[PDB]
Amino acid sequence: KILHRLLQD
Amino acid sequence: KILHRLLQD
Amino acid sequence: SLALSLTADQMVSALLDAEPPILYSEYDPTRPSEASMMGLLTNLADRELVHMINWAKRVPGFVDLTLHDQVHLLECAWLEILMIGLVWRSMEHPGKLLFAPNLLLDRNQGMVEIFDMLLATSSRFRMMNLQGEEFVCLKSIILLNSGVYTEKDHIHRVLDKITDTLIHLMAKAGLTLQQQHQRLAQLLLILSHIRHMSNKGMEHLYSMKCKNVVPLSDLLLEMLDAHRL
Amino acid sequence: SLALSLTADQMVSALLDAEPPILYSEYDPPFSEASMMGLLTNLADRELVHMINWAKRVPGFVDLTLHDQVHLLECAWLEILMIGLVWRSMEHPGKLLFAPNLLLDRNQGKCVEGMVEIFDMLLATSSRFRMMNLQGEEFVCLKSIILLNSGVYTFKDHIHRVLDKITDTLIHLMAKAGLTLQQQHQRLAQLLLILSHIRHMSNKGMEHLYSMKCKNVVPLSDLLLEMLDAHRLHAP
Ligand SMILES: Oc1ccc(C(=Nc2ccccc2Cl)c2ccc(O)cc2)cc1
Ligand SMILES: Oc1ccc(C(=Nc2ccccc2Cl)c2ccc(O)cc2)cc1
Repeated sequence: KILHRLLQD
Repeated sequence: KILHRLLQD
Repeated sequence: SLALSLTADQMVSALLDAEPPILYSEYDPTRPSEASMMGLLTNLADRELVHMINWAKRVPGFVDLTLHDQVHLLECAWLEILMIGLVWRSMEHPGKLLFAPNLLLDRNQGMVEIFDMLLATSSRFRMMNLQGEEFVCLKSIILLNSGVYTEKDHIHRVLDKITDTLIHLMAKAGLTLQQQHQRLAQLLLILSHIRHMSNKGMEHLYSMKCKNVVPLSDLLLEMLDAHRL
Repeated sequence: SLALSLTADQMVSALLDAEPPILYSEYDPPFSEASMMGLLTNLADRELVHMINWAKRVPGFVDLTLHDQVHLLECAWLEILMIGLVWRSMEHPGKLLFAPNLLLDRNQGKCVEGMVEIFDMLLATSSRFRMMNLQGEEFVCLKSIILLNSGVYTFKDHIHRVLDKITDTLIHLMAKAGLTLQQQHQRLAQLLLILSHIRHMSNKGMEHLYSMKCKNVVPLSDLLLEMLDAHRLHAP
């Protein structure tokens, strides 16, 4: 999920 | 309209 | 208006007095479906609707509104009110939904989603130890609030009275001012989820309708059509 | 968790400071269904990137598992966009300020099926905010409540403790403006009940965005599509 990336970043 | 009636009585 | 005059302890009386009865299902345990189940719930909700409409008239301030606005409020809030009634019934049945005294179901017997949400709400009520008095307040708040944005001033005054009443109650149960604020906010935040469940529920029913397998009663069809046009 | 040790003055400041910027739409000026939905979809998509950054800065949000953070944003993102919209639209009675160069009214979203219903709801919410004289301080508290609350019952103690803290804070702001005790819990309740309407608007909006996805005439972004798919929808 793109959401995961954006949150870890 | 049924609700209309019922409310009226 | 007759509603702007009540003591808090009076408001509670009237709301308690006005409670609808708990209706039964036609559930025969000797028969074991999603179509049969929905047939029963539909029948049940259809009969409950009649008691709810006559309950609404007994909510302080409700009768004061124009007939067109009364109609709008119930069209808007009817499944929310059926649903909060359900989760209150079900509070002391962990893991089950008491649709009727003879119809107590678990998540095992889209549709599962709504069940799980109803179960989690019931659960939340339980950990909050919600009181019958807090409950009747909430149910009245939903009737008045859910359709108010879709005369309006008189409505806001009754809402404010019901707020006054919720706080009056919590002060009675020994809660500090900080604790009253938090519990109040906590109760009203659940109404957000009750709105959510009602929305999902209405969409489920709309697609049941089209499939034309579980017939909807004439009132349920009219109330459901209200939410699409 | 750091969130619970904040005073309420310290809470207001972290929230006021976490605020996402106000994004613009494409420049160059009448609208058609698809040019309008393009503009909004593009804007929403860019706004989502900032929302995630804002969410990571709502006290107690980073203390959550990655998964639970994901759950909350997925459930709440349109509510959060919408309450931002009605907050921006407050000073423009009659219009929706999607972006400073994108200020729309009722007649405009009428050239999309089912849009004027949602336009009218959003505008009504904006009126009520304006009539309540909603304050920026109160606003950011409300938006944080939406983030933490909307998805919590589809999972919690921590979250509910953070929700409590924000209630304290909201009340704190009300005691400052000189509100009596009765005035305080009446305005607290008034604010929170509008969250039920914001939820209703989101679900209406979500179904509409799903119509669009089935039409394939306005392309949704990969991210927006993932946010949308997390509601499964269709007729749920
Ligand atoms: O035709 C209908 C009408 C209402 C219901 C209903 N609950 C649901 C509604 C939609 C989806 C799921 C449920 Cl459980 C319900 C019925 C009675 C209650 O007291 C509470 C809920 C189900 C079918
Ligand atoms: O693809 C999208 C995504 C979001 C929006 C959006 N608002 C709506 C959403 C659905 C229906 C109607 C509107 Cl106005 C909206 C977008 C940005 C905002 O700041 C506020 C709302 C519209 C199209």
